[PDB]
Amino acid sequence: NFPYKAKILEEIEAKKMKDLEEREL
Amino acid sequence: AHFKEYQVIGRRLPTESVPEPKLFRMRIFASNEVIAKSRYWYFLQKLHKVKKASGEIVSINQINEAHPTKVKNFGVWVRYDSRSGTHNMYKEIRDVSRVAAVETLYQDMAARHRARFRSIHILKVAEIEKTADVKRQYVKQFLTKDLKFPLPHRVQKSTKTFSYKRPSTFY
Amino acid sequence: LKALKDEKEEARQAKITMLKERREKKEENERYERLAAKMHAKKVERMRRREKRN
Amino acid sequence: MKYIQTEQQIEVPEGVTVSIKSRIVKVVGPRGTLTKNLKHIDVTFTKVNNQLIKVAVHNGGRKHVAALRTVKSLVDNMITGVTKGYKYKMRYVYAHFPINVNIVEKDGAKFIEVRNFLGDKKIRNVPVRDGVTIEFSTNVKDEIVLSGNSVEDVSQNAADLQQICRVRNKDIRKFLDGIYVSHKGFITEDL
Amino acid sequence: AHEQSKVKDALPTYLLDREQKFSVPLPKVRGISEEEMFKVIKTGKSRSKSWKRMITKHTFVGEGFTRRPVKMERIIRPSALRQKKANVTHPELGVTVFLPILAVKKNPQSPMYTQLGVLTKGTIIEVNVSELGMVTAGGKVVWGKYAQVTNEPDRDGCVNAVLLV
Amino acid sequence: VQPDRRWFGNTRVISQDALQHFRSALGETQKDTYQVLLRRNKLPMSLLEEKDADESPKARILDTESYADAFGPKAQRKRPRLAASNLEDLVKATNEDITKYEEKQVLDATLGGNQEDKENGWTSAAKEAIFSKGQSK
Amino acid sequence: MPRSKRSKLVTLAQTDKKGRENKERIFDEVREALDTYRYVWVLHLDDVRTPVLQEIRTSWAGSKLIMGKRKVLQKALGEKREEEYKENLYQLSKLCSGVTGLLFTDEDVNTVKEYFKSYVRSDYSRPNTKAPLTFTIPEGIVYSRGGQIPAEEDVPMIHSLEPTMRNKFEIPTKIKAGKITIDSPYLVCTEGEKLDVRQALILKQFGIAASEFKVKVSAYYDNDSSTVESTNIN
RNA sequence: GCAGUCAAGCGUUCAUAGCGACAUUGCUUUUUGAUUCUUCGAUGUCGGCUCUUCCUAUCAUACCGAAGCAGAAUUCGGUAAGCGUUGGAUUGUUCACCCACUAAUAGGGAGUGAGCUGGGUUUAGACCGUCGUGAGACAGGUUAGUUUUACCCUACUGAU
RNA sequence: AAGCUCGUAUCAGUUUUAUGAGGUAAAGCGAAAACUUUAAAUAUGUAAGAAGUCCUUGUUUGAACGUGGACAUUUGAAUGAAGAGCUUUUAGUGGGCCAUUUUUGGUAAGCAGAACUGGCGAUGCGGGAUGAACCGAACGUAGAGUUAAGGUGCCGGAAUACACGCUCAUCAGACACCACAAAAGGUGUUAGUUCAUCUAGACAGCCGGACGGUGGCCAUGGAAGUCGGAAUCCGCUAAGGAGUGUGUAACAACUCACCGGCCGAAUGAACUA
Repeated sequence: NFPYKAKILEEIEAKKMKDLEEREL
Repeated sequence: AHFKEYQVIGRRLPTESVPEPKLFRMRIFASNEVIAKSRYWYFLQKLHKVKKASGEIVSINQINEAHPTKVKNFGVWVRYDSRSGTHNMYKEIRDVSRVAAVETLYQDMAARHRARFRSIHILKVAEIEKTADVKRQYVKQFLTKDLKFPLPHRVQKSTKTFSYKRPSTFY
Repeated sequence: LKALKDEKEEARQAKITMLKERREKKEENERYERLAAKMHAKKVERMRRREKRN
Repeated sequence: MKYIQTEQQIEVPEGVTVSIKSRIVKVVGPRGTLTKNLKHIDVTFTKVNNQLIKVAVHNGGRKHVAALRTVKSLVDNMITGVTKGYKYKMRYVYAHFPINVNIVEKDGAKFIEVRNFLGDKKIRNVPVRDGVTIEFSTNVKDEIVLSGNSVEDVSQNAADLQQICRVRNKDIRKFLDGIYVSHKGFITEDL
Repeated sequence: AHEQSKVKDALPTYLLDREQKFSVPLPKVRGISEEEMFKVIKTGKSRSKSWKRMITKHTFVGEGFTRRPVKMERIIRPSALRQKKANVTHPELGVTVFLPILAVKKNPQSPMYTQLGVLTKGTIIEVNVSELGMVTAGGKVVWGKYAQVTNEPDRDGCVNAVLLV
Repeated sequence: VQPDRRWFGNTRVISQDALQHFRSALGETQKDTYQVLLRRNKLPMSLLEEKDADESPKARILDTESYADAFGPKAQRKRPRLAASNLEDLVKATNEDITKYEEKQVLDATLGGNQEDKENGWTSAAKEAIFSKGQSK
Repeated sequence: MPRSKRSKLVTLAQTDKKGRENKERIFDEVREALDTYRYVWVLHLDDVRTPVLQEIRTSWAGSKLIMGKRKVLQKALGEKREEEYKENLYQLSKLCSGVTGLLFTDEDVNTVKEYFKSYVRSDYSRPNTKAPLTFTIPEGIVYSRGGQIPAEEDVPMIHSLEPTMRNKFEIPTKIKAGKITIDSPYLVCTEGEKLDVRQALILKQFGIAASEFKVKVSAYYDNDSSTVESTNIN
């Protein structure tokens, strides 16, 4: 029910896009 | 009490071979600066294993409203851990400032849900810019073009303890 | 959401296979080895040939 | 959920007029006149033009809103009460004792009289309410015809007449007798 | 049941189409005080001599009991509180059989009450098992088992007891 | 209560052939008007029961046709059980049922007077209380 | 509503509601068949015996008939000039209004227009339409046919179905021993008169269906001509 | 009751780790209304006359509701405490029962140990039984056996 | 209570610091949770200097003891403090209640046993309508001023103050409460939360359809979807059960279920407070 909701999903991505890369190299 | 909004930054204490940790920052609604820092370390335990003695505040600042005159339409996430396990709640408040909105919410939550000030997490308060993104009914109520409505049954507060007129609502 | 939700779930669910089967191997790999400690090792490795049969 | 303002619309045909001070309504048209008090209900009326009237409730809840809808229905019934009128047709089935039914004028009070209900000796009388007419149906047997402008002054006066011939302390499956509402209608016929 | 219909051991032939560590299940029963379970019966015209005790709880008696001389008696096990046939269940096989009682071996909460035959909760009794027909290896069928009681037979008239298997 | 291997024991175990020795032995227990039992010798007496009964009591009729099938609104029951055989047989077997009925009307009329006082409309006196004694709690 | 709400009558049946996918089945099948055949007819047929449609679907098993919702077939064919599966088509999708009633065929144009101009059947009076028959029910005992026979042939009407006549058919009755008694000759309609819903059902109850039915169709598409032809037959 | 069974939920996440509402099975004497006459230790005192008042958890009377309720009679139920609610027999006892009248013989409470008493506080007398060597005590049982206010304060009814 | 025997820098219902132990599991991560290091608070001990140390190098290389000499107060953490012991003597009082904290054992339910600290007694005062244990509160005599706890419609001193929401009770509530009846019931309301449906037009109502095989089999006086017994399928379909009910002696007819038209825009369900 929340309007600005789809923005939050990519913000989950962009932190985890780093976290797959940062823990290795 | 009439709250304030606080940017609070902490950095838990640099040790030997660990200088400069990553400067964590939250937006805290509270009355004064003392409660905010008290509220601050509280979240920092739930998020991960830092504790109050282990670290320090970098800095604290009060956030004014960028437009304290413009009527805004606010979307609010609240989750709270009652009566069994928690659950989110999304209510919409048409209001003036950020700190104005949270006040009525704490008035609202203490009205219905017997919700303590400790009981409540304010996850995120978002301004809805565009109309027809506002989803609740009663907030949509006040948005129609050229809104007019009466006041019915206008009482008048008497000052002294007597009157001579059989006073009537005015009208 | 649901696509992103299940791969967040299936990596958990794939570990329930992989991590528990790592243990249930090593739990039995200590079982006969604990049984090998008392009885003579010619008999136990004989019995290891019995278990690999079926 | 605190509705700010609601409205209904009362549609008014040509031959009738209404006259509304504070919450008192007079309805005038062809077949007669009708009045009704509404001081207990807290509404607000507004003529737009001569055939339509908006009613209103400002800043109310459900119980207040649910009162608003039923006001609309009442006024309509008064409107039809002067145009088309109301007609209740009733029949009085007896098995063995022929139920004598008459109108008497007991000191100007116009009593409908039931004699010989079910072989009784007690003679029952229902006072005709004001402004409802009662006639005995010619040319179709055993029927009685009630008619007036009000809904309620007919229907209650209809219902009182069939509550008065209730069969007491018997099995109701074997004994059928009584007066029954046969048919609900209009005094026009056709429209 | 409507929606289940929306979707869609091994007895022999003569038996189908027909119907139905060494620890006891109850250690640690609550204790019973010696000040209770004895209503002190005052005697004499001036009832002031008391010296007699009545066992207030249910009781296996024996068989050849025949109440002793009254001037000789001190302890009382009255007739109504004398149970001879227990209602005995079985853990497996799901049958409760009303069996007669043979003896009382182990009662807790005294060594006395074993000799007294006092049926409290937790007592181990001896039961005629003639009807069940347990067979030993040897074919010498057993008509006696230890069953421990379950209920508090003060608080209901029947004795309910589980066969130790 | 301690745990133990006994209690989980076998206690009162029979020997096998002594049963047939005892099933024999119920016949020859000749009584004496000069002797009295003193001890009983506890035996699993129900195993030593079952004399040669020769009647085999009735089959449970509720098993086949219960109640609702037998009579009522449901009543899945049309012809009688066992629906007796022949007409002249049926003529016959009722004719003594005629007679045997009125025989007890002749016979019990000797026993009454117990109907005449009803038509006379009078009843007998109460039982005197002293005939009760005793017969007391 | 938080409370005081209307509740629903739960029930136990077999068939569940079909839902969107059945509408998607139709939406494909027509557009599958649009380039299949040549000649398309758009039948306006309102009230039918379901066995008559059984007869019309076996009137030839060569061609396909489609029935379903109007707004389906608008979306199936195409409503705007742009949105259309094939061309010139929003001309005739504009032309279907009532209970339609679509037809594919590959037959002869004269044969098709001959066929339904020939075909006509009996039907019930079907209200808001006038039906030329007037019935005064005779003044004594009713009969199950309703006096369209020698009355010696017929059984009286069932005493069980009396109060429907007494309440819903509005007609005054009574039962002396269970043969339903009325008293006067009671007309239900007059001829050349538009029937009422209470008027029609009595004839439907008596089973007196002396009203003709024929399908009508106005328009006609041709694939290879890409043309809309219209012809009101009735 | 005791032992299961089923499972809407619950469970730190949750079925499978456990609880678990609702249901449900275990026998609790025979399937043929025949009996069935089974009474098995109340260690604690009340009963009862006269008279008042309350409770409703209602027997009758009032009104209704439901029933194969044809009537007649009756059952079950709702409102309801306005007014009703007895005579006796029986102590080898009645922690009661029977038989009769009646609309019906409803259940209780504050009881009425200073209003009066019968049994029982209960003392000395005596007998029998039981026990004790005995004085005596009692598993009992039997009989005979004195507390005697009012004029005071208040309440209460009448009275100046 | 009487004393001289101290008016010294000595002590403390306290922390800090180091050293302890319960590692409670929370790091975490290792070698394939199975580490063995290590990270907190929860309450607890021990220690924190002047007789203090070294050196001299003997006794009985170490160690356990010694001769002798050197090292002053930033003299060896914080913080508070002249009241530590003596010798004498000697009044009363030794059985008891309540609460909290752990801890062990418990059951219809109450609990029981320990250990610890409070309060009570011997103690008024303000508040809790009134009260051994509840809240506040350092008892000479008065004056002023300010508060505690608790209050501020009227008894009654103090705002019929302000502010937002919620609630109507045929014995509401104003509190003992984070307990007992208590687990639920309710077409009372309020706010949510999740699932579904929808201009390829929902929801609600009218209108029409709701069929062929086929009166599917036995079953029986009759059982045509609708006393029962079991099967339960294909055709045709927009959709139509070998049938939801009503009904008939059987049929009929009606119903719903599912479609379809008409209508035009939101709605259902189940939860949680």
